[PDB]
Amino acid sequence: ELEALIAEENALRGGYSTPQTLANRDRCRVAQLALLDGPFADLGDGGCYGDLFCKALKTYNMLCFGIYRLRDAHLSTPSQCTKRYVITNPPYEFELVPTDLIFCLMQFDS
Amino acid sequence: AMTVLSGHVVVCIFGDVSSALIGLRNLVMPLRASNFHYHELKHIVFVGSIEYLKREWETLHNFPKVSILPGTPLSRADLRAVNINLCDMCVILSANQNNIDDTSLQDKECILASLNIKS
Repeated sequence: ELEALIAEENALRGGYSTPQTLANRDRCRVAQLALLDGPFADLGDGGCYGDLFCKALKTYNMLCFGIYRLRDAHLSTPSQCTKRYVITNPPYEFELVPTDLIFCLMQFDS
Repeated sequence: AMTVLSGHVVVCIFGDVSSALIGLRNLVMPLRASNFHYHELKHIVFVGSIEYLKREWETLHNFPKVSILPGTPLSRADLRAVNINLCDMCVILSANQNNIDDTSLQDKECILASLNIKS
């Protein structure tokens, strides 16, 4: 429908807010969450990815689908590199470190 | 859109400032012949680039009912403004034929305009 409107007018047309359009606002968005101080901080220190996924899905209806992990995290020696790489769909028994980011699809909240 | 046009002629032109002239007067003189009455004359609305149409206006400014809508024939808003559903005839003409090297692709804009209007 938006495609047809853009085809018709070659622009974006504003409009007043109606309950149908406000209900159309509720979607899911891509986000990254840290385990340093969030509600899942007690699980990021050695916990498995499966418990995090189950808790996020049951409580906040949050769909975790990947880990953004520091490159120099498996090394025992400390490092100053802040680069992170992507792990797509880790298994249930995949371990977690506190310096990790979680990809998620978060619901709209009002 | 404010004025109402019914039973008129809409000439869509794919012109350009550097394009070759096509001599639009040869289209207006048969439609402006003295054999017709003044009330029987059909209004002519040219839809296209104004840069091209300024180079042709020196031979069209002596005719009674001619109007210009600066725009693009492929835009549906311009076609809806001139009441394309009420016109007696829509004529699609192309002026950028020499630029295209391939001869079979010289009719892309006219075919696209025809399909856009038909839909």
